[PDB]
Amino acid sequence: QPMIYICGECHTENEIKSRDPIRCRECGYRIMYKKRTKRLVVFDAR
Amino acid sequence: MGTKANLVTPRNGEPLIAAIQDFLTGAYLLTLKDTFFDRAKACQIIASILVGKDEKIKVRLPPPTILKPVTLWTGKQIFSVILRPSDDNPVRANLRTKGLCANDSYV
Amino acid sequence: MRSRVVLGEFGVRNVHTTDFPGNYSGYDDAWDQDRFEKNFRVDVVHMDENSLEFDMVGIDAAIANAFRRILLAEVPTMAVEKVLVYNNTSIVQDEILAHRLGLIPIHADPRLFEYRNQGDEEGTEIDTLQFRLQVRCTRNPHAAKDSSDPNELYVNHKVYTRHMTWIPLGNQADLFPEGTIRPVHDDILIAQLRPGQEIDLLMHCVKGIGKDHAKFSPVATASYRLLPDITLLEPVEGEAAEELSRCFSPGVIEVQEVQGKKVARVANPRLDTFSREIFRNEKLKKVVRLARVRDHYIFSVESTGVLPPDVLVSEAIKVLMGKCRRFLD
Amino acid sequence: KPMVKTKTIELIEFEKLPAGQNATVAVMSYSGYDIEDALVLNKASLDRGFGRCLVYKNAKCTLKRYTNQTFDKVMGPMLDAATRKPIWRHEILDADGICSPGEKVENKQVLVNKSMPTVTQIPLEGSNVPQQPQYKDVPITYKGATDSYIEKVMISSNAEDAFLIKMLLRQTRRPEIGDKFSSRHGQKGVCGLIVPQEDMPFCDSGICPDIIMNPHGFPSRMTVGKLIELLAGKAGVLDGRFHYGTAFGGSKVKDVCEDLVRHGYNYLGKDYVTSGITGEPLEAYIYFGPVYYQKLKH
Amino acid sequence: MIIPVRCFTCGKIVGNKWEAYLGLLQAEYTEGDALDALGLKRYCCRRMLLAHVDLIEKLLNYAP
Amino acid sequence: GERKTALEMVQAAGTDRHCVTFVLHEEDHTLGNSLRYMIMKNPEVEFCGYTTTHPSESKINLRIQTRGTLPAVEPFQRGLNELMNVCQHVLDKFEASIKD
Repeated sequence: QPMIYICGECHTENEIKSRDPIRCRECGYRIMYKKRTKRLVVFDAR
Repeated sequence: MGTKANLVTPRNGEPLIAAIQDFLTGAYLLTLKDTFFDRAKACQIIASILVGKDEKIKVRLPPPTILKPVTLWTGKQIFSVILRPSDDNPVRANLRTKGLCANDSYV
Repeated sequence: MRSRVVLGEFGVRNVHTTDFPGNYSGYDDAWDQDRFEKNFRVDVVHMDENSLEFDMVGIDAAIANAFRRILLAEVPTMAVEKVLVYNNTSIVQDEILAHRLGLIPIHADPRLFEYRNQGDEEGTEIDTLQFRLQVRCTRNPHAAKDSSDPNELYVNHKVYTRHMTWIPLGNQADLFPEGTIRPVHDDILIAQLRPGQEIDLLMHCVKGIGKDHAKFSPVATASYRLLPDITLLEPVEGEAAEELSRCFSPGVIEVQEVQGKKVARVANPRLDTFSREIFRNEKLKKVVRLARVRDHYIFSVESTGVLPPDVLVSEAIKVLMGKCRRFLD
Repeated sequence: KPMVKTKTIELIEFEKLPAGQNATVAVMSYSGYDIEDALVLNKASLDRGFGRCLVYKNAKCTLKRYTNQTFDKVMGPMLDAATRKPIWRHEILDADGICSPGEKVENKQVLVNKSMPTVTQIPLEGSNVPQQPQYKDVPITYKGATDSYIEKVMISSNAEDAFLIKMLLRQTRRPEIGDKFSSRHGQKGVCGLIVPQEDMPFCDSGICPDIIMNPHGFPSRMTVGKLIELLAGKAGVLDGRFHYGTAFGGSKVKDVCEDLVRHGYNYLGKDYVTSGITGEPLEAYIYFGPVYYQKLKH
Repeated sequence: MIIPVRCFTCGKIVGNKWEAYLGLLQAEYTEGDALDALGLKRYCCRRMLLAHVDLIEKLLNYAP
Repeated sequence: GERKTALEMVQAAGTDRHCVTFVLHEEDHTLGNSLRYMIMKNPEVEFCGYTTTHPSESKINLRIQTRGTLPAVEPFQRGLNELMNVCQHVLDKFEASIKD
């Protein structure tokens, strides 16, 4: 249900679930970079 | 093997513990006949015998070893400073020549 | 002798401030005000926007270095200590950007806040000047002049410290934020951005002291000179003036006459950052004598925008008051 | 960039990609920690960013496939109990248990898990029931005693669906007492102390060291290729130049000395420092100028 | 990768001074004199600009 | 208010107040040597003695050691009050010079 699948070769998102290997829309491009998330990570600024 | 192992070896008969480096030259420079100090330079004294754990007795303030127009503390008995459990010692034959030859030997 | 330092070709003599009662058989000043508030004075030099300079006259080294060390990192100022994260899409990230921002000087007076004990957001009541940073970059949409500079195809291709919009906590809204809340500099390259990236943050501007993490220093130039007083002995009047005006720094020694040969003695013996070639003419060095004097510990403080340097030096000299009388009961 | 460079540093092209910070430096003996090639590196320059690190590492969740039974569909923790949704087992993964691009995953949390049914069905006519209720889950968790930050997540899958999970576990371990330095002269000291800004000596202008060496690595190693690099640093910046000392050529000591003269220093580039600790001039002058300290691994 | 906002051993602020040299290297002073019209009168910040490699541009050339 | 700071240490006090090591907590060279200065500047003290013994600079064991008769609280406070007067008179002469 999420869309966390960017492709450094197809700037578009699928998250086609399991038993569908990777293929970025219309291509192989099996090089998914996965999006970051929305938690308010805290950094000591030192 | 904590207090007798360190300083005395049977393989050589020579100490292993020693001023590795700059302690050698820092202490040397102290000993140099030039260096004249201040009673205000009782500061550096006090990391030694007025100092960290297990040394805070007094120190007998080696006397004012000049009384000129300008009182001053020579550099040696600023090295030779401790004032708990008085002791006695002797030495000689440092690394220099012989004869009062700008003396850096027979301490 | 007694506060005339000497600068031999090999090493500096006369340097310990050897005037304490009972360390000189002249007389030593059981020291305070009457002999000390008469000799003391604070000249001023050039005063200006972020750089200040002045010449205290009559201190000795300990209190002067106490100032120096307090101005550097024993005086508090407003600077970020934490960075909340919202959609940090950008390039290198999360600890440099965190610390980049950690290094940006915010411009709120550090005398209308207090320290921060463990509170709600670690604390959210008085201290948290909270800064919002919402920078978006995209494609400048009218660039028929295709394949041009980044400055012309992008939009806010960089993240300057002018996008640091301030967020109000109902506490502050009426006292400071009329315009005296922005960071000092509206131009700092925090992180370049290329189409499709954004940044969004929250910037917890805690109090702090310089010892903690020196990003709390207000000052840059807290280190100084004594003051040189370069002498002359039966001078080298004539054409030697060329030598004793290129050895010393370019304004230091005048060159006045030729008939009245007059290698023109000292003109400005404070402009010389001691290049000291003069021991290598080998025929002059035995005329000049170099002497930085122990009275005038010439200061020159410069800030980082957080406060005017006068405010910083006054704050330091009063924090020494605080320290000295916090152990005096 | 290097700042006393060699005509062969350019030809490599790897002076567009320099490997070490370019550090202000004194030659100074602080107090018994410097001694056998050790370095009193001041803080307030570690603080201002002298010598970060960005140690990455790599976890590869080689998500196999098997002939009869299948890893194929079986991805996804997130039991989602009450405490840490569910627990420091599966606290920080994600909706799909795979990724977490930016969260300080800590000390043996889960970076990725997978129920691991590999051969729980016997390939022959064995047990019938193991049609994937027999997962002995095999977590992929490990880490060291500090927070990483998952920075990239990769589903890199070759033509066989043998799912990798490549991951950028970045750990910005900025220096501390013990870290490794080199010098460009086989002079590999270590951070003895880490002094604060206010205690380091300041010349007269306002410059206080980043690094400190003590002049005890030289006279018995005889790297005199370092008492000179600090001449063509401080003469190349004080003038804007960008100097060369190249093998069997270079730039001699005389022109550099005259450059230091022109912008106000010694022939020898030996500054006239006062001491922070007490506040009055060092008795013997103090070498300075830029070095190029590399920051090693290990 | 990016410009140190502070001269690691000085204190002075720096990051404000890289989009002036790329406009003062084309008024075409000598680098040693593009870094005198902006304030840097010490070792430190002269290092922190003369020595730095703006990998920002070349890296961002292919960021996505 | 110096209850958890000035941990004096006369235990085997040769003179009644001899080994008087004000272990000034949370302290650096800054006050340390300025105090050390003013203390050392009285013709009844023999050590100003300031030496931070720890690696971390928080406990400056100023080991003032007077000439035997006095306590050492008396100089300690003379010096602290003298530094009070000195720094306040410095500020008085200073901020009235910003009008230049």
